[PDB]
Amino acid sequence: GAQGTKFRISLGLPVGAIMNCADNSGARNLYIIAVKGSGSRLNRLPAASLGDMVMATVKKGKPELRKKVMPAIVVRQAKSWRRRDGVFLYFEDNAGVIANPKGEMKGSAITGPVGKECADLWPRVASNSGVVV
Amino acid sequence: EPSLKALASKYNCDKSVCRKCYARLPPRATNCRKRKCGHTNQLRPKKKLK
Amino acid sequence: MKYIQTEQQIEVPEGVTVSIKSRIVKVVGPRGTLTKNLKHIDVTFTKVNNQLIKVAVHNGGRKHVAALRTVKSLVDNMITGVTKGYKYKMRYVYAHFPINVNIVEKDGAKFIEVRNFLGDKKIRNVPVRDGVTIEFSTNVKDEIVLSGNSVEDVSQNAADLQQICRVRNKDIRKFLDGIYVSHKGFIT
RNA sequence: AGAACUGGCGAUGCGGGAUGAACCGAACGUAGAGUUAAGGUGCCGGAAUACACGCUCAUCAGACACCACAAAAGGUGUUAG
RNA sequence: GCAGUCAAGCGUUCAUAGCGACAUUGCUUUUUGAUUCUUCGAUGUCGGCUCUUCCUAUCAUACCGAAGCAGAAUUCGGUAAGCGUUGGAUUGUUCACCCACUAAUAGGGAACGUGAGCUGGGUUUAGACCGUCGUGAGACAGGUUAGUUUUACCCUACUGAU
Ligand SMILES: [Mg+2]
Ligand SMILES: [Mg+2]
Ligand SMILES: [Mg+2]
Ligand SMILES: [Mg+2]
Ligand SMILES: [Mg+2]
Ligand SMILES: [Mg+2]
Ligand SMILES: [Mg+2]
Ligand SMILES: [Mg+2]
Ligand SMILES: [Mg+2]
Ligand SMILES: [Mg+2]
Ligand SMILES: [Mg+2]
Ligand SMILES: [Mg+2]
Ligand SMILES: [Mg+2]
Ligand SMILES: [Zn+2]
Repeated sequence: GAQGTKFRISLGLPVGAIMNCADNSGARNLYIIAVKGSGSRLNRLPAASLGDMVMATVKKGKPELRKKVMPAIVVRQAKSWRRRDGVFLYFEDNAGVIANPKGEMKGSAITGPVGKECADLWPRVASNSGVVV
Repeated sequence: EPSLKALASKYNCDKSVCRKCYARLPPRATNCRKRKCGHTNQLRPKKKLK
Repeated sequence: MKYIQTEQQIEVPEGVTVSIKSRIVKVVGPRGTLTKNLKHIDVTFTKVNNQLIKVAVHNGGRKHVAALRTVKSLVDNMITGVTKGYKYKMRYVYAHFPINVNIVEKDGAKFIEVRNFLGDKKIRNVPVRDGVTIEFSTNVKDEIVLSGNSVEDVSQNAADLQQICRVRNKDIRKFLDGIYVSHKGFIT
């Protein structure tokens, strides 16, 4: 349930990447298995960027969240990308938050900064985020 | 609007249908005008709305 | 079976003059003049008097003879077109969204616009052919009248208006909305 | 795949079937002239764009034995009965 | 494997919206057989990888017809091969089977395309082990492990260059 569109951002999280869990749902990391809205090309790995919704599995954390597939939203990206104002920027790590298909967050708090692109696209992430960029 | 509904019915509802190519045909037609089915004479009325 | 001779008769009123030469037909009447090119049928026109004209086919098959009666009908339609004219009436049919029809001018082309067809935001434009006049009848709700001397010009102009208002991706038996020809007659 | 009778190919060129061991015509010394076979005579291509009565219009017409394919079932297309 | 004809019946009523028994006519060479014409003074043999083009019996996209088509969703059919038809776990696999994304994850041909293009996991030399069989040497369209992949400077084709 994206609330608008998003200008293209450099992809840095292909399938198989592991990112930190930025919420308090009890999970510690997220293992990306798919990207929503990705295209098709032979041998090309689906990849995600800031603000994308992915399908992920929890590898470390509460056992009730393990061994299952759940949606997730990327909120920080270590790969540098260029904004339309001419600025190249990047974060120190890759992080995500567990969400349902409608975009509602499973947790209730977010630790660390959140990208501006993600906050605008997902209103629920913006509500639980403390500092944007 | 029975008068206006009847007027629109003769163009949209009162038709025949070819059983081989689904072509829309006049209600009094005996053969289909299409060459794909060989001008077959197997026709059925167009089904009415409920 | 190659009939030896097949004949048809064409009647002419008092005020109408007909000039035929090399299968070119011009009909002049009180309401104007019409011209038709018929150099694709191979018929022979002959004049009996000022009130009767005959057209015949010699040594013609079933298919060739069938076109002889068509020639008579086309010439007869021209004769009454310049004497009585043709008048086609259409009615607006809709369930919920009213249909707004108005005449507009675009670079001197005399178009006619249809607005709010099934709530569509798109504007539908239909050109108005030469010799065809469009009026909106009084004391009858949602009626448009097309008049002219040529029956083909009036009929095709009305047909274009009907096809421009066809429903897509819906059950046409339920969504009976559009503009349909309701009466065919003469101006007089 | 296996038999019967005959004619062939194999052992065989020549004219014809565009092309082909077996089909059609015809079997062979070296030449000239005449006439034909099977097959052909719009142009390629030698030879009537000959004559005569009909049939056929196909938005995948049809066009010659062996032979290089088409059926059941249908059409108020057209023709005759 | 794919497509027709006929219509007893199914479909609340109603043969033919969508289906359809008993019968019957075909098409295809992407299955497997039948045959043994070509090659045993040798046409490199499974699959994958890479890359081009072709077929339509059309999965998606464009425009339409039909419905037991109210809407939404779906189903049947037409013109259409222009344009696309994927990422992974197990298996040498073709095949198969799940996970997931997607407008969609359609089926096929090109010497069952493609080894002087690769790769060599499998099959199918010689080493070795096991089970059953054999007195034995040994056998097994049973399992298991280790096992050399050669040459283009010629002609043509193609790509560029005089
Ligand atoms: Mg011998
Ligand atoms: Mg031949
Ligand atoms: Mg000559
Ligand atoms: Mg033999
Ligand atoms: Mg070779
Ligand atoms: Mg060799
Ligand atoms: Mg091969
Ligand atoms: Mg090799
Ligand atoms: Mg090769
Ligand atoms: Mg080679
Ligand atoms: Mg090996
Ligand atoms: Mg060995
Ligand atoms: Mg080597
Ligand atoms: Zn039909």
